[PDB]
Order: sequence, then C-alpha cells, then structure tokens
Amino acid sequence: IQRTPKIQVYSRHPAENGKSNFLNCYVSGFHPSDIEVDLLKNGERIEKVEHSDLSFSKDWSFYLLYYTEFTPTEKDEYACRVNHVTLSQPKIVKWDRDM
Amino acid sequence: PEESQFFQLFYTLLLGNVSSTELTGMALLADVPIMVLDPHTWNLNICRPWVQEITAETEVKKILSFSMVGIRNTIRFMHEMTAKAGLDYPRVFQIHTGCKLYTNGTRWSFVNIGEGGRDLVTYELSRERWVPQRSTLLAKVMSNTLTDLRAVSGFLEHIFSSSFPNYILMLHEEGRTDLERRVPPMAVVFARTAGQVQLLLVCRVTSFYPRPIAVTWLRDGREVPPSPALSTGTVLPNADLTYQLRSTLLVSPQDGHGYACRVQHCSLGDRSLLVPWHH
Ligand SMILES: CCCCCCCCCCCCCCCC(=O)O
Ligand SMILES: *[C@@H]1O[C@H](CO)[C@@H](O)[C@H](O)[C@H]1NC(C)=O
Ligand SMILES: *[C@@H]1O[C@H](CO)[C@@H](O)[C@H](O)[C@H]1NC(C)=O
Ligand SMILES: *[C@@H]1O[C@H](CO)[C@@H](O)[C@H](O)[C@H]1NC(C)=O
Repeated sequence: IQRTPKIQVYSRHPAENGKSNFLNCYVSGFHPSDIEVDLLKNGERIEKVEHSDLSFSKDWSFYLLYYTEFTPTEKDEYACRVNHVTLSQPKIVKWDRDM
Repeated sequence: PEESQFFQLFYTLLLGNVSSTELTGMALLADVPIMVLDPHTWNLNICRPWVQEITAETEVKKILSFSMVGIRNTIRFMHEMTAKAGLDYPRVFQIHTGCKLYTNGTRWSFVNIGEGGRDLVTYELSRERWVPQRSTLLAKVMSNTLTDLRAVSGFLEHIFSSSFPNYILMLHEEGRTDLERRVPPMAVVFARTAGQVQLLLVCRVTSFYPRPIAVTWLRDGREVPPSPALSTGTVLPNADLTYQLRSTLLVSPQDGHGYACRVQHCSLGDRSLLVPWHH
C-alpha cells in the first residue's frame, strides 16, 4: 500500500531571534521509501542539510529526520518541502515558531 | 531498564529492476544505532567508537553479510521469490528482527518479513516453522521454501540462542556512555486560539533522553483525565539523540481554574518538572 508522509517541522530549542538553533523536518509514515525533502529559507533551498539513516516502524512505514543549524530572525521564513509519489505536487510546511 | 538489552535489525531491499538492488539496513541496541549498512558498498558501517573491536569476536558482522541468512543470500532469495511468483519489479521487501534479554532468564526473539509495506511471512521459533501472514502465492512460496530449508531453521536457532545474546551482553558492558546517558527535559507552557471559543494550552517538552516520558495536565493540581479536550502528541526525534513532545489541553477562557503541565521522566528521579500556565 502507498502511504503519504506526515511532515512535522520544529526547532530543537524554543526559538529566540539571533540565537543558533536547529531546524528539523521529520517525515514519517510513508511508503514507498523514495522521498525528496528540502529545507527552505525565504523560499530558497538551504544547502547544508543533513539527514538520518532511512529506517522504518512496526507498521513497515518509513521515517527520516532532516535537519540544519540555523539562526532565526524576525524577517526570515523557514519551511520544509517534501516530494513523494503519493503527492501530485510538492507539499510545503512552513515552520511555526511555537514548534 | 531492559530497553538497553533489546537488539533490533531493520533491512529494506528495494528491487528496482532485474539488475538493480538498493539496500538500507540498521542495527540498534535500545535507540542507539550500532551499525548501518552502506548502500553503495553493502559493508556494515560501525556507528560508535565503543562498538568496533568487540564483535569482531562473535562475527555478527559476518553472519549479517556473508552467511546463509546474510544480505548477499537474502537479496538473491528475494529476487528469486519475485521470479518464482511471476511478479513484476519494482518490489520492496523489508526484514525486521529482534532479540530482547529480560533479567529473569527468558528471551523474546522474532523474524518478520514484509512486501509492499504489509506483512508477508513470520518465523515461529518454537514451532521450527515460517508462517504465512497473507493468503496469496508469494506468501505461500516464501513460507514453504524457508520452512523446508531445515539448515536455515537450525542456523536461526543458534543465532537467537547464542550469537545475539552474547553480543548484547558485550555491547551493554562497553556502551554505557550512550546506553546510560540521562538528559532531563525542559518544558514551556503557552496559550493559543482554538475553535468553539476555547483556548489551547500547549506544553512543549524538549531536550530529554531516554525516550519514555509522561506529561500530564493538572487542573487546580489534580490530574485532568483523558477526554477529547486533551491531546498528547507523539514523541519526535532531535539529531542529537534527544526527544521532544507537545501535549495540549482545550480550556474555556476565564473558567476559574489554574492550569499546569507536569512532566515525569526517569532522569528527574522523584521530582517532577511542574510548569504553570501564567496569563
Ligand atoms: C538475521 C535474520 C535472518 C532473517 C533473514 C530473512 C530470511 C531470508 C533467508 C534467505 C537466505 C537463504 C539462502 C539463499 C538461497 C537462495 O539464494 O536461493
Ligand atoms: C535498472 O535500473 C537502473 C536505475 O534505476 C538503470 O540505470 C538500469 O539501466 C536499469 N536496467 C535495465 C535497463 O533494466
Ligand atoms: C560509511 O562510511 C563511509 C566512510 O568510510 C562514508 O563515506 C559513508 O557515508 C558511510 N555510510 C553510512 C550510511 O554509514
Ligand atoms: C520472566 O520474564 C518474562 C518477561 O518479563 C515473563 O514473561 C515471565 O513470566 C517471567 N517469569 C517469571 C515467573 O519471573
């Protein structure tokens, strides 16, 4: 069966403008495993983005964590863009600073 | 406790076309990655500096790669079953294995195979048998070939009775720097808009290790029982092997109750983390 990814975007620590943090995009619950994830700053792909090793949960569905060191600022918007065979177009999830 | 003596293996064999396999695989003790299969080379990368010159000795790394039930044979066994079932590429196969050691003597061991993200066959250790999980041909063929392979059944017995238990024990002794690390949570409480003229109270708990945790809401200092009003989220990973969770409670504004988030975590001992909602 195909399963579309859940996409959760959050920072490592509660955010404070001007202090370094990590931005995380956790994509989970998807099948099959091919997936493309970019982290965006003001709409543009961030270059230095790491990710965990693909693994899977008890229900066979896959999960991956993508992440990057960042310094939040009042003027900048961050987001996670995901493409997967279950999506007709890439799904963009903006970072909610509460997260 | 005994999450620390739980060894698991996760393998994904993505069979693109006839000439193509893409592999991923990981070995875990608790939530600590011990070994990761390199997709390009198919060698087992060792993930921790305390993992390397230990086994080695039990040649778990030889078992997983070159042996009868090793990846090289498994890949060919999976290509073969696709073929002997008349099925077409791409096919994705997955293998989940585990060995837990309880400190009363008993072991829990399992081998599960899936195809296309659903169960396909399972290995019954006590019955010396592979059991079908779905009711079609690929399930019947794989289950019959495996059970008939009496040498494989014998090989798996040794693996789960001797090889994996000795390995856990040695890893447990060497790996406490990761397996006994404790990092307490920190928590923040704030309020946000919600529908039906309600407020959403949010308790965001961050930075903690190990994974198990319990986050409850208190209304005047008594625990809020679970209802549609209360949602505790799923635990989320950080890159640094710590975790994060959000719990939320719908409340009416100006209701005359005081609220607080309480966090119980083993790194805190007998003291909770208690975080009031202040307006
Ligand atoms: C480490 C746990 C082992 C479980 C692996 C899943 C079982 C697959 C067994 C396939 C290997 C059999 C030998 C290959 C025979 C062949 O290529 O036809
Ligand atoms: C098999 O798949 C790979 C890429 O996924 C491709 O490059 C290769 O040419 C394919 N082989 C054929 C023609 O079956
Ligand atoms: C394994 O190790 C090599 C370094 O020798 C590295 O280039 C590669 O990315 C590693 N892969 C994984 C997934 O562990
Ligand atoms: C031993 O531990 C296992 C798992 O915790 C349990 O199933 C079994 O009943 C225990 N035996 C006794 C009586 O201690």
